[PDB]
Amino acid sequence: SWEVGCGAPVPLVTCDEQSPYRTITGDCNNRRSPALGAANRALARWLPAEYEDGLAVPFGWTQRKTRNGFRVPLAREVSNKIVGYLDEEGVLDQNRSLLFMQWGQIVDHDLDFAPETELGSSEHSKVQCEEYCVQGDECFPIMFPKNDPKLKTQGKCMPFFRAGFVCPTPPYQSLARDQINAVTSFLDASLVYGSEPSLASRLRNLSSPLGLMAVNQEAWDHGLAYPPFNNVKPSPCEFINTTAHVPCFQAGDSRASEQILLATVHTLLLREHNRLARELKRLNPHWDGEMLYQEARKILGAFIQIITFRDYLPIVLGSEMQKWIPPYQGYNNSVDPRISNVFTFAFRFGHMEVPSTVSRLDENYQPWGPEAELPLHTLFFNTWRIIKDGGIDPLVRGLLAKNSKLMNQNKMVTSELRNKLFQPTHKVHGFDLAAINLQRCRDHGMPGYNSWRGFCGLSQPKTLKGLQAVLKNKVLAKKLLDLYKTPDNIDIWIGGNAEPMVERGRVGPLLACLLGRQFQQIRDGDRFWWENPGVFTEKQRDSLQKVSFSRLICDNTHITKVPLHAFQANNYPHDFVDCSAVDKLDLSPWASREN
Ligand code: HEM
Ligand SMILES: *[C@@H]1O[C@H](CO)[C@@H](O[C@@H]2O[C@H](CO)[C@@H](O)[C@H](O)[C@H]2NC(C)=O)[C@H](O)[C@H]1NC(C)=O
Ligand SMILES: *[C@@H]1O[C@H](CO)[C@@H](O[C@@H]2O[C@H](CO)[C@@H](O)[C@H](O)[C@H]2NC(C)=O)[C@H](O)[C@H]1NC(C)=O
Ligand SMILES: *[C@@H]1O[C@H](CO)[C@@H](O)[C@H](O)[C@H]1NC(C)=O
Ligand SMILES: *[C@@H]1O[C@H](CO)[C@@H](O)[C@H](O)[C@H]1NC(C)=O
Ligand SMILES: NC(=O)c1cnccn1
Ligand SMILES: NC(=O)c1cnccn1
Ligand SMILES: [Ca+2]
Ligand SMILES: [Zn+2]
Repeated sequence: SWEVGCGAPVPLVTCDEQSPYRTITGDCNNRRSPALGAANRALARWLPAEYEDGLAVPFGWTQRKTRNGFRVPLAREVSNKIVGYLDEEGVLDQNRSLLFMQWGQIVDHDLDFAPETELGSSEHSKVQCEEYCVQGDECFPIMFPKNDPKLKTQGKCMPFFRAGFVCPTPPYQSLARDQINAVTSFLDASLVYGSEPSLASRLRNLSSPLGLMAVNQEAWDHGLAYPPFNNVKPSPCEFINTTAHVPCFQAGDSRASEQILLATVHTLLLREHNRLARELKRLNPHWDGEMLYQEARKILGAFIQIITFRDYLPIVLGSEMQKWIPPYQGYNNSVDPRISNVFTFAFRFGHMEVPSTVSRLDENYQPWGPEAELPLHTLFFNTWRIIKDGGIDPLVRGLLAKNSKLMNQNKMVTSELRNKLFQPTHKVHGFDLAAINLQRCRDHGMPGYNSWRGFCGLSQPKTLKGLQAVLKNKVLAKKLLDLYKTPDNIDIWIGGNAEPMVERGRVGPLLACLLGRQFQQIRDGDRFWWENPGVFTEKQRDSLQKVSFSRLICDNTHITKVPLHAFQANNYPHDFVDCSAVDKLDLSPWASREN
């Protein structure tokens, strides 16, 4: 097949072609095909899309239309029967800090975003979907099954709107609908700087030639910076607290304030850029603002890349790490660096790592105040708890000293997310992320579980007994075929997450393959990979070699006590050292001599 380049893409892109820095949009990374990995293009299709009409209509759209002879089960019913659980006791990951979960969200937000279609500014279908749960066009409501408690308290459905797609916004009819990735596929700190020129500029402080990112002028964190407020209304952060009237933050990625710990991590990264830009000024007084910004940006990008590939991915992929992401061999322009559609669901393994509560901890890493621990749901789009309740330091301590939730075949997604999710423009803490995920899978025309099993060279269970063996769980496999009459129909998100975890990892074989291939690609096909010869000097690379999330915390908060290995489960005071013991980023090799 179909047009090799479908329209509706801004075409005003010229490549500098010698520029030592990334573009904001990701264009110009690949010299032979400059659009590859650029934001606001179609997600890559590793396999042909599968829609009930072969083109755009999701499986589950037409009641009579089956998938492989069987009706697909309601997303909310799969959620109720499989994904939910009551007892939060014993669910915590004994050897992963809460930061392990949080870094996952960060890296996802750097890589992909498929926003809901708009097409209704004065839109009343925004209410026709909300109010009356009537399916049509981009309204694809998540209907409650019979016996669902939400049917008694929340009406007939949860509203759900189909993801935006390429070229025209209005549906096309000859080639399979392609969803948009609104951010750059390259791991390049686009969640900090934006993926659009329009946003990247607003985020910058262009009042002073210091190459700084703009900061909050209203509020301060004991002399430390907050991100600026997004002053546009209606704002969901103001909504969740009428009295507080504290807006969401404004970051390079719009999702930054979805939960307090994500906002917290965005705060750390913004602080890091300004910290870096200041040092780069001392070393190079002659560098103008643009050079400073670009050079600090480039450093942070390297930081994110190294933390992700050196510290994070090995403890996600475990034994599969080396199988899918071998040691680096240089840049390869034949590699497609685009995030695939399926990856955006594969990376949602993180949803089962999120615990039910968030804690604030004082300087002895003990409960900060009388309500130190809070239910996760009271922290969706919550910025006031940061500004009016002790800044980000007590939250960072929690990130270090508390555990991620462990994925559990019996206890998949906490009810803080599965029953009490809050969504913007929507008013209640009554949504289901798991149901959303499944509905979204179908929205995006995902091939089924077995198609992806085949993709990864894995066996394709056809019977209850084959599925029991694959999952090593009789009860779970029974529930899955009871709902999906065949493992061919099992939505990839639940299928992949249902598999037991690989040795030393936190995902199954199917996911490790989908994640592994993707991360291998975003590295190998990134012309500005930090370790690609020429991007940095060798001396610079030696300096970057010693970055640590521990150091990031020390440099950018008033925390003085940190663990060496921030992602493993660390207990205070034993596993914690003084910041003085922690390697620092030696910026001296960035000194640029004139004469
Ligand atoms: C409390 C923490 C989290 C919350 C509240 C949250 C919430 C959400 C919501 C509401 C969506 C949009 C779903 C849709 O409309 O289709 C989403 C998408 C997503 N989530 Fe999370 N999430 C959290 C943590 C994580 C983590 C830890 C990871 C990975 C480690 C992750 C990975 C993803 C990915 C890949 C998407 C799709 C992004 C895209 O559009 O490409 N999330 N999440
Ligand atoms: C943009 O940068 C300028 C210059 O750093 C900021 O203005 C200064 O603000 C500081 C607070 O850090 C005040 O104490 C001074 O009056 C200013 N200092 C100097 C040396 O001029 C300004 O706040 C920044 N604007 C934004 C939106 O971040
Ligand atoms: C919304 O935010 C306000 C403002 O911080 C919260 O009010 C604080 O809560 C307790 C009283 O219950 C006190 O410790 C603070 O001094 C209060 N401040 C003010 C100005 O009242 C309030 O609890 C929040 N409400 C919700 C629903 O989140
Ligand atoms: C805890 O995790 C790290 C890897 O993050 C590993 O080196 C260590 O052996 C783990 N401990 C156990 C008991 O599995
Ligand atoms: C470069 O990428 C192509 C396409 O993915 C791959 O087939 C090839 O083996 C890679 N080159 C090297 C030297 O690994
Ligand atoms: N973690 C996420 O991918 C996410 C968080 N908040 C809104 C949308 N997506
Ligand atoms: N889906 C979300 O939770 C979200 C949060 N903030 C901006 C946009 N989307
Ligand atoms: Ca990116
Ligand atoms: Zn302080």
